Amino acid sequence: TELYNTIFSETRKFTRESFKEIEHLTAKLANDRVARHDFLFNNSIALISDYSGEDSNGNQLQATVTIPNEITNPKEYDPSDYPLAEDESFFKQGHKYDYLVTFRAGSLTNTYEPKTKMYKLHAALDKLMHVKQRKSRFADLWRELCAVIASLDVWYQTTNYPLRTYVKLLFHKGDEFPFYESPSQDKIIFNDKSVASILPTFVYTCCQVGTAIMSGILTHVESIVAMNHFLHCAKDSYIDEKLKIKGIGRSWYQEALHNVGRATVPVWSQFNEVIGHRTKTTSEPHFVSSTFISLRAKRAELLYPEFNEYINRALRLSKTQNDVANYYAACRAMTNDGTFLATLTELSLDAAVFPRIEQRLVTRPAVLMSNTRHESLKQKYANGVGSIAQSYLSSFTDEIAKRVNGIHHDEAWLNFLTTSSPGRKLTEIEKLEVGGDVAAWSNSRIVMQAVFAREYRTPERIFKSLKAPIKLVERQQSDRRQRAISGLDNDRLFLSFMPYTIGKQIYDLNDNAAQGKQAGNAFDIGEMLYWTSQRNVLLSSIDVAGMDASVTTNTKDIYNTFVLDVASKCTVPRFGPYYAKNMEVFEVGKRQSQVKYVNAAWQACALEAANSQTSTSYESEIFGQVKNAEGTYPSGRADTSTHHTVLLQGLVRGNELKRASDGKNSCLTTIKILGDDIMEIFQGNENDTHDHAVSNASILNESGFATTAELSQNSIVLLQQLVVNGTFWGFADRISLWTREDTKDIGRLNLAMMELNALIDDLLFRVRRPEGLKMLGFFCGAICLRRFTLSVDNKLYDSTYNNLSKYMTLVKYDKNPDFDSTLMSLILPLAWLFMPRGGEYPAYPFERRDGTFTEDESMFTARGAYKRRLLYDVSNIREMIQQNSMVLDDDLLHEYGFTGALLLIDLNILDLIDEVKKEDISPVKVNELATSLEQLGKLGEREKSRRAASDLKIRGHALSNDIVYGYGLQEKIQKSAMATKETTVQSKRVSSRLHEVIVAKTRDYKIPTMPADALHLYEFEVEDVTVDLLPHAKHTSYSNLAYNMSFGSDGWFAFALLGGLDRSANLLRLDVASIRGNYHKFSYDDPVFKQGYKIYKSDATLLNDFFVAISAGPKEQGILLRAFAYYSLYGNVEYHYVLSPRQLFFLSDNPVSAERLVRIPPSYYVSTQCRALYNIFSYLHILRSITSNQGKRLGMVLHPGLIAYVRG
Amino acid sequence: MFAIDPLKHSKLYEEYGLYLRPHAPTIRSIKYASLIHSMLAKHAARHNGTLINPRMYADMITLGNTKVTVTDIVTYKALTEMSTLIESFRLPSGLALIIFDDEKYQSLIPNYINQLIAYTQPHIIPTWQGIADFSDTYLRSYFKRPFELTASNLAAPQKYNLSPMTRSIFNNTGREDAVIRKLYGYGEYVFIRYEGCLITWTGIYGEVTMMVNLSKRDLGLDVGDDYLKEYKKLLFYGVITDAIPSGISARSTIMKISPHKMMNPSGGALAVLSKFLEAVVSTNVINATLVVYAEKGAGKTSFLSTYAEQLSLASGQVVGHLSSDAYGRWLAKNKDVEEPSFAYDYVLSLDTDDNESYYEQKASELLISHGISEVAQYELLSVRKKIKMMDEMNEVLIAQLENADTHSERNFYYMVSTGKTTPRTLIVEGHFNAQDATIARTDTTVLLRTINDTTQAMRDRQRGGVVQLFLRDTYYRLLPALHTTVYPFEMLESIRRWKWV
RNA sequence: UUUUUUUUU
RNA sequence: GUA
RNA sequence: AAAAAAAAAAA
Repeated sequence: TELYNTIFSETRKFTRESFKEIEHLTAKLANDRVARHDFLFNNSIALISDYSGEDSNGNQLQATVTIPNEITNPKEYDPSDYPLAEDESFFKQGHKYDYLVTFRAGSLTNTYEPKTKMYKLHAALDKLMHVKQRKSRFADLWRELCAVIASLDVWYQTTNYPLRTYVKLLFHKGDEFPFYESPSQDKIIFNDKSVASILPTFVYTCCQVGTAIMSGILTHVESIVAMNHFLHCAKDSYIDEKLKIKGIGRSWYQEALHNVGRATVPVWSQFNEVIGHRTKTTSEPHFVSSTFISLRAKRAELLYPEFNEYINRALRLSKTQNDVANYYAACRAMTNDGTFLATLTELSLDAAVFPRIEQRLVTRPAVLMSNTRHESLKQKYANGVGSIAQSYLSSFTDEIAKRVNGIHHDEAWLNFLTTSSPGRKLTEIEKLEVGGDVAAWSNSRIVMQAVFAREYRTPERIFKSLKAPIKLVERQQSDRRQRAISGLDNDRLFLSFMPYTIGKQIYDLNDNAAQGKQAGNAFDIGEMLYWTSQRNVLLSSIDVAGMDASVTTNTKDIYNTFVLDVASKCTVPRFGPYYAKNMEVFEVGKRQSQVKYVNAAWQACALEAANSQTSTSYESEIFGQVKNAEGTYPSGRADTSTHHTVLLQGLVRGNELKRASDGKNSCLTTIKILGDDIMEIFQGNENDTHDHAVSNASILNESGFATTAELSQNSIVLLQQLVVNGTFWGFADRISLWTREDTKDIGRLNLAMMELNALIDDLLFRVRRPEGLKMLGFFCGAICLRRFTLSVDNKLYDSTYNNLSKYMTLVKYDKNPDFDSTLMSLILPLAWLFMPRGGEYPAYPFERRDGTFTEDESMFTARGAYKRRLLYDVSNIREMIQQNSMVLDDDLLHEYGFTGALLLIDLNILDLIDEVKKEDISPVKVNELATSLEQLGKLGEREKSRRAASDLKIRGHALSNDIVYGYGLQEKIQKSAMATKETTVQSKRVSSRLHEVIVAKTRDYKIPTMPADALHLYEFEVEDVTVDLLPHAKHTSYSNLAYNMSFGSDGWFAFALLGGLDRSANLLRLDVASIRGNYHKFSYDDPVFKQGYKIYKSDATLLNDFFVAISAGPKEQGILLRAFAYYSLYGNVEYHYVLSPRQLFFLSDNPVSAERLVRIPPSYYVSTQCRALYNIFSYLHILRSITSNQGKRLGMVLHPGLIAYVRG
Repeated sequence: MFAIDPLKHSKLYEEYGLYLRPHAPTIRSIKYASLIHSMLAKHAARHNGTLINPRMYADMITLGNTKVTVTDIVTYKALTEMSTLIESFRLPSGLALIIFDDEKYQSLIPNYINQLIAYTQPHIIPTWQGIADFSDTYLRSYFKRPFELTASNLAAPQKYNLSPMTRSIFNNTGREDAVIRKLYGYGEYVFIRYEGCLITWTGIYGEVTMMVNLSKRDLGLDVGDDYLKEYKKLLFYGVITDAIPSGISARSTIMKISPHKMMNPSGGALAVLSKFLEAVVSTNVINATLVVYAEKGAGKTSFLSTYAEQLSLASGQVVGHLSSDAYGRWLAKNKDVEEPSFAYDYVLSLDTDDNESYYEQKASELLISHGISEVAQYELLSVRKKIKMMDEMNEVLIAQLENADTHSERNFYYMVSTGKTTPRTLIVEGHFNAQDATIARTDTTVLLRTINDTTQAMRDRQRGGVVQLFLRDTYYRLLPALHTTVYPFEMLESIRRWKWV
């Protein structure tokens, strides 16, 4: 087709016919697999070999499309690439190829007898090549490539760009596709066996390179360099060669920022504010420049020489800090694939979970008080790193002992108890004992504890857990390895719960941690933005390689002594099956056996410490049951991060106290640890800071950790957020729009479009051009997520087609004999993407009736019920305020097809699918299990709440099931049970319940309007007065503080208008949050608040029964009383907008900050909640329409129906 | 009210030496507690083995104040039944729940009693060496108080004020029970029977107790015998119950032997060993391996050879055994050969005690380099002077645990554990916990404790006692008790209890 | 409280 | 374009 | 198909 020669290709606006054509053509590319092969491949496209354009700054750069010979003509399969051991018990120890090797896709044959070791190995390589390469997030992989190619075609208006030549050179094999993925077989079927083996992943690689071109990160010549690099990496083995130079091609930027040598940067305050700009040298110290020689040598002898030439070009031709940021983002796009890296876990086990000893050994502390089986109860270090850690960690034990005593631990264990998967699976004896529905539901963890609640107080439960092995489970993550992680059962989780409780209480007593301090916005980077605007600073992101694996048993003993000191000082009886008693004991010096009083928590901690077995046991399909060597951290426990946080802060602060005791100063200001990520910030002269950094790295080496010293003057890394000189450098290639880890491929479509919106919002202040990413998201939502197949009963098939085909198209299938129900699709119009509870995507200029277009919705626009305003905005509100009408102009909304979209939203498919699953779970067994589960902690409260609920039911109407506190455990078990299956005649009743709603809905449909959307109508007029820019518009013009914050951009100008985010300036907080949503925490359309308000307008003496049946505290009682009194008096208006904190990453949350930009006449304040309401109006309009905001002052005109609605 | 009901489970209390006084307020109280146990066992079995309101049951039984009477009924029907039972007792107070401080007793407490413990102040009776003391209130009221006959205490029962209905007899005379019974007139009485022994030795620092799982006829020892006499039975079945270092040595003689209760094996030890035996039996696992750590001088090879023999005879397979100093005696001969032989017969041919270890050579050179050549010179140092040398010995240990070269320890155990001709199941020994990442991949690893003062056993042997004591102290400094502590009788009971075929 | 989703360890 |  | 932390929506 010719999809780059449309009206939308040259105007980018939705007129009457441009919208019709772009709906006709994208529905062509979604339905048939014949037109996609014609779209991606056609003889009108002429291939290019040499090419020339500009790089990411404007410098001319030349490149050449070079396919290697190893991708075009692959070799035959070599069985020596995956060897085995001599006994054939596992793969070889030092085997090279840890991932999929490039070979010919038909060369992997299986000529062995079944039930043979080599037959198992070749069946598992079949499983790797055909199944573990399909990872698509939204649609089929050839539909996710047509979206990228179509978006590039409509943006650049041509076809002679090199990514089309890469598509044609790599995938035009015959008159069909080389391969396809089938959801029926859950694997990829190769049509041409002569194609390569890694070749199905280059679909996702081409999708990611096109996403980076849409980002503004790569140009077309840089896309040639990137695709040459990714085809060079697949010459031997793709993932191995990617991981081998994964950090070499990134860490050059420190040298480029050195060779710039002069930067004018923003200056950040102590209070999250831009207060100045300064000019300073970026020249690194003498000990940093000595690493540049080694990195130059390794960069010269490892990389592909075109990419090495590009890195030397970036080091040589960069003049400012922005040039270094642009080349660094381009090399991030050239080194990362944007795919999830996965193979067989029998391959990646020995490199992801195998324990290792890197540095010197760790010794033991002297046991001072010992069990009668000679286990340790109390122990203290003589000298080494243990004394160093304990000299800091032994001044908090006396306070954590007080904090742990005021915690009811059985209620903490029930609240901690998740609906995730437990370790062990019930065998046939217990499956015969409990019912069949319970045995089906027992893949949860809370149902598991409710089954085995009879022996929670029995001590042999713990020893029964030591007979069961620990299951291994895979993960997938972009840019990193596979990370085989552990999953352990209820009792091994229960042993590690009290050290989790003890080590968690350290977070409230200092500021070394980062667990409780995140928000999703620029408060995550407050410390890094503040401590890079200073001088005489040394910044340090020390890299502990393999924190989970390098921790031996004797390294865990450093945490064990801290836990045993806190447990010996406290007094906690009745933790689990353990209780306080006079316990016979051995001491030091005492020849005989003493007797001391040992509480329950210290028994649990000592038995957890002295019975340690880490080794995960994966059951393979090749070798049977594969185990691991002992000595890893178990990494699936409850204390899997508090351990690392406490241990690292103990080592660092103990080094600080040891240096203070050795006569040396300490110049360390802050550390921030989340486990495996330390961030050290020093301040002083170069000798002092370098000495303290070398001492910290050496004392981490003393504890048995291979560190990588990554320290500098101007850059800092913590939790994958780079801050270089008061400036965020986002990682845009870490977000994978096209690949997916779990590969559920969710059967829900509104949820899929919400997932796409979440990813697109997370790619906002790390992308360089958000308009191209908007257009990419539009075409992926308009090609990938159109059609929706559901199974419809045979007696209702043509009836549902005849009811539904009146507004949008539908797709039919074959009638399928020897079965009952056949499936049918639900291809939808493009106006579903723009509506509330539909797509909720930022729209394009729609032409009105009068020829004037709608305004271009930016990337900062709201979502939720605010998106209903597009109906009135295309219905010409400017005419509505002067005609004094609320006529929605349904004819134009039928010309654009909004009415069928709102019809499909009003069908409400997913709620019916969920309710027919809810209509099966038997409440008798759920009640029995949760009554068995209530008996573990905090008795009397559930029964008192249920007594108050039955009392309010007998002297009132009713209360619902979830909202009552006594039924919340029953509700959580029942909701964990219903998420199990959908396999059967529940689908027939899906087809039945969806049949009766479409009979009632498709008589005749016209758009219903409330009185409550009379406040959606309103407009703004542009005056001639230019507003004044915030004074940090001159400070943030040099060295933009994100990739789209550049001088003149929409993010920069919105930041210059609205200003930064503030935590102190909460001008209007009650009214804004109340008409947005919650009064304090309880939202208005929340069933707690709705049932409470229904009781509130009833007899008010029932509130004494209500607050006991819900079991709210006195402050929550006062909050609900004030919420009732505020919802009755003038809680009648509400607006319901949604803005995500990642979407406004530097901008302000508070709508008050847009008051200085809009002149509202004072004859419109006729109610006490007009000011906050109008500030919401002006704030959302100024964020929605930044792209045409040249800087004039606005003026809000209103509608008389709006004023009459606000009055009453 | 005990935790385990003495009227139903009378034989378990007979095992502790606690006999029921024949059938008064205590006689009424024990029957009332038995009826309470039957009522709780009935109420537990109607709701998934749990009790519906355990604080209410605990108050009504232990405190004896709450009365529930119907004058919902369904939720409180069990409590009304328990209330009408307890109200018919007319006790002045409540029946206190009574637990012993033994491990074998707590594993046999029922589930409903364990649910009531968490809302009750129990009466926890201590144990001396497993026997609960007889000078308590409840064990004097409900049971027969024992009376011990010795060589000096031996007389007719008319001489003391003994009686069949109050006192039971503990024969500690070293004579047959029939001779005491029909020679002195103890025929109407009843004897408590114990199956093990309790031996007091003459230690270096004091006197040392020992508990053995053999009868006094099975264990051929009398008062005044020797430690090296019948050493194998003591190593296989004995546990010293004193603080280590307990100065036991090859010169210690017997002061006293008394009949005493057999020790009960631990839960976690038998759990980890049955996990290993499940790995041995199942066809799903290609290589089974047990990792055993012990201090250097615990006599671990002599027992684990017997363990490999018993496992081979009971399982029908071939069980190998790699010694603790296997890698050192291998590397002493093969550190110069670039391409050595990793075969199992060549490794097993070098585990004899005449081959010199590599680590003993390096530690010999390290002790020479400080001028330490006699044991008295090493004893006369300070602790910091020892630790300064042990850190250099750790510097020479780390070079073989750091990487995987062609002579690394991890490569050695990889090549022996994954050979063509090697046995399937290996019992591999080790010295210190940093070898967990190096010794072959398992899911069972234990720690072995025997009756050997390992700092005394290494100064009582030739061939360089300085190096042996130094390496013992270094390996102790790298070995906490952070895996499951296992005694040798537990390792034999693991095979005796696991059912084969 | 559940379910879904994203960033991160 | 299943079962 | 584990654990922790922060963020958005629905019944």
